[PDB]
Amino acid sequence: PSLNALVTGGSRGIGEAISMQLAAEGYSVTIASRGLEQLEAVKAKLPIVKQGQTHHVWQLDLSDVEAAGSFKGAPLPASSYDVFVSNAGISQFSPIAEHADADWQNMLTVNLTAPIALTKAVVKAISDKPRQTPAHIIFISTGLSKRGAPMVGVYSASKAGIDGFMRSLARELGPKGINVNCVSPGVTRTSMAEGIDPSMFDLPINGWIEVDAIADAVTYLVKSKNVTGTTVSVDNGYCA
Amino acid sequence: PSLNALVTGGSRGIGEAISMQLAAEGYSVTIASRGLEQLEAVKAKLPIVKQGQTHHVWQLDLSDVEAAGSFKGAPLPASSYDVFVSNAGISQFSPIAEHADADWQNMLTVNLTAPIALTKAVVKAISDKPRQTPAHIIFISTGLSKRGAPMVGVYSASKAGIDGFMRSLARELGPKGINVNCVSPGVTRTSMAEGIDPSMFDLPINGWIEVDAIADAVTYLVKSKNVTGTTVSVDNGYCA
Amino acid sequence: PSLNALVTGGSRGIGEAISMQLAAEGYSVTIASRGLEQLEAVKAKLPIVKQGQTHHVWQLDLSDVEAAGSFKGAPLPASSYDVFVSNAGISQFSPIAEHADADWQNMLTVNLTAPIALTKAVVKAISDKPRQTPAHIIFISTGLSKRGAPMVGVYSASKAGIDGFMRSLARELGPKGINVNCVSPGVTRTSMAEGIDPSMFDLPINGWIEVDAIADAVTYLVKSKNVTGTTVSVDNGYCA
Amino acid sequence: PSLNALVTGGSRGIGEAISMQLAAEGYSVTIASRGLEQLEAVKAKLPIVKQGQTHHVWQLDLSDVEAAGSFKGAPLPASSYDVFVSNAGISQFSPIAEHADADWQNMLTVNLTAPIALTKAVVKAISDKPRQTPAHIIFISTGLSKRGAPMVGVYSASKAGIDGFMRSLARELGPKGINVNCVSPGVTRTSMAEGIDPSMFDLPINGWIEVDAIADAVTYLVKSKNVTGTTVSVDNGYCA
Repeated sequence: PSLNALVTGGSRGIGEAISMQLAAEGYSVTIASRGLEQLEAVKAKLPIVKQGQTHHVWQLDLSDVEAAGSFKGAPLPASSYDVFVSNAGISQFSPIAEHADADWQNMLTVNLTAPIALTKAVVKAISDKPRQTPAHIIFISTGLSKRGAPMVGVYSASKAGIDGFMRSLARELGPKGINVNCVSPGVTRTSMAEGIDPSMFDLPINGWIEVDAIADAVTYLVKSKNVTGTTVSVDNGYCA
Repeated sequence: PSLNALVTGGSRGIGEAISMQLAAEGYSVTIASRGLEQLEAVKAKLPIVKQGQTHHVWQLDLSDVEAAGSFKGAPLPASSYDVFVSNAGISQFSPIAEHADADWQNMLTVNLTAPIALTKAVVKAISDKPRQTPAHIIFISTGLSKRGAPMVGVYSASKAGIDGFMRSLARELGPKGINVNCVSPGVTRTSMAEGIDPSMFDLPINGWIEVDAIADAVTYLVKSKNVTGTTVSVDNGYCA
Repeated sequence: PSLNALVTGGSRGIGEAISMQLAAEGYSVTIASRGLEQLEAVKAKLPIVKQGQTHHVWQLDLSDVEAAGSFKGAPLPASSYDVFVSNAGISQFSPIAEHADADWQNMLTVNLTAPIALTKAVVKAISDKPRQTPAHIIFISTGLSKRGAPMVGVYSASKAGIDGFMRSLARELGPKGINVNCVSPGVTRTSMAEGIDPSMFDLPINGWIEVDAIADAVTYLVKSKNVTGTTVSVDNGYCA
Repeated sequence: PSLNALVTGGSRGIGEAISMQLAAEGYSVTIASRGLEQLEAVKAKLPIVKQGQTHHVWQLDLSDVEAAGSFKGAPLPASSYDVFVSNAGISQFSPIAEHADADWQNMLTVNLTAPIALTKAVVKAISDKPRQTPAHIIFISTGLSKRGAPMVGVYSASKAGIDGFMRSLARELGPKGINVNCVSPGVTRTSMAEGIDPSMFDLPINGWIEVDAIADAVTYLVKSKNVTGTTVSVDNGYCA
């Protein structure tokens, strides 16, 4: 009964929270990102609550679309996964006129192109497997994909892309028993919010969101059966 | 520690399941609707898990806006509530041209005007009360408020109105420590599904939604603190 | 060949501008609102650009749902109309807790209930008339129906309800040759914006919108035949 | 006084229609795409209505991001443009599990990465230029960016990405006198719709949309000054 979950960006931040909660719920968590020693440290702290439950690391750089799509170096085959949380990502703030090409192109690759490739691999491997209860693909998006802001043009594009991907995959994959959703965080207390503050946004709830709140939404989704094609916004009201 | 939750339409269907789950979580639930025999029956089954937790019935016809706004006959004052779930509603299916005025006007009053008056009362009563964590106002909407369909003009209008109200209230009330959201069901196995069935719709997930799936989303929201101004859709991909 | 258009709130503001543009385009315009002498003054100024074109006035108080729904006092029967622009409206700013019941209830009736009744009457009268090109039903909404703000709960709910109504009517009436849309103004230089200012909002385009710009969107829609179920937002980027 | 307009994909289909309309309105039109002889044929057919109006061709493959971002081979400097319509695009229908990588990657690049690069070049060149009325950037998106469908995962992602870009840029660039919007076509009678049919979709208006209808929305937007951050949907109801 321990099912496998793949969580990109599980070495820190929201992805580590997500991985922690899924482990406490009995999932066997594969965490994937670049920083191998950090992934090892997280893996060693993920709880073990069920017989058979095993956690894994995958050193994967999402700049490398071919590696992502081919499950290069992955500890388990793509066919093993019942849950895929696409959480890794990069944010860059710049006027579009001054945004260095190597940077925004890299961000688009990590945030959109590599997730497409990973999703394709997982879907190919699991579409026709029999299941009692739905598999789950969950993308971590951002309030910025739905409400525009200055200086985040390509970032917003990348995540809006994910949202459109999600909607269409939900329609495609519902009849195969795969449910597909986004969780959309607001300003969360992670390294990604170094140099920004919740007060620069027009927020109904004026403060920081903890990583726990984002993982709570993921856990809600993974436990659900009738939710697909949607976003769950955990954003202190930003998109209101 | 037992907080008070008001659930309109708590005597059957989705409202019964929401009441059962809030009660399991420790809330003292007041259920409000017309049918006194059925309200007493549900009250008797609501879980008691915390010392001091007690449930209540309120015989209330939401076509009487003045009774609703003044908490006429209520067991507790509006000031007592930390959760209000506005669930009661009527649905009518008709070409607009043939929709009897008395019918659509009563549906608009139950589904939108009465919830505005209830919400006013609660907000006036609780806005300045000190709270450690936010109070919750949660409206039960429908997929039809976001994606149009034939023969549901006024039903859609009433629930889209609720949505609009929700988003403005979330902006207004966030600084007062009240979070406001909608949960949007799809075609769920209730008395309202005399008339319609999941096959009439093009659904990513075929089949009926059970009432507890809708209540799961309400439960998730009540336990959250960083979610406001949103819809949680539990619709089998209807709005995807 | 002068087609007939009905514009509620034609006596000043947006509705006057809409009436002026449709008259310059050759429509025979019926302007409806409470101020009969004001309506007569506007009708006397509406351009006459071809033979057969005639304008008309309707003294109509949208607080009276039955008068609206029966076309009481209308100069032409509902069957005469090819274009219906639902423009008249009231806005009220208040904290929900302090919003006087007679005021918000009247605003809900003028902005939502009366328009449903007018729309029913028109649809009943023209649904089965043969048409070479589509008839148009166009509601004037507001950016606040899509992006929440404080102090506008019931105003927002009324206009969001119009949006929901529009989307369902577009689905119901497209196969009958009636296209149904909204135009959504932002802060426009009318009597409604006395005491507010474009600067209170967080606008990409920081200044006033002239009533001409709203009318231009209505003109575009009335000449269109493949646009239905949509909002055309003319809001200086409010909803961006 | 002929303003310049850049139209990608101006050799056929919607882009040809847009170029024709802008040319009849007095714009000097640069049409850009791969097929040079086809471009020259269209340029020869573009109306000349005004002294000073000149049309131009640019051979540009949007699979080459560096070419696009550098204006390689362009007839005029990026600083010459008052209107940029990003219309070129590719659609591909496939189950995601079977969607060839070279195909979906090239689609993403032509639909999203290369328009980002072009936009960057235009914005850098014109941001600080003095203007009496706004410049316009217009992206051609699709109903599929907003309402999911099976077999169009990456296509939808690419266009939803453009929508997210658009909303961010509208916020960024509004204060610079640049308005930014999308036009969203439905099933339109072009080479992209060979194989697909309006009857495969659940349409309020069951028929083909002509290219003229899409161009009419573009024309409306180019003549507007208070519209930014929005989509104009010309989709026969698809998104309703």
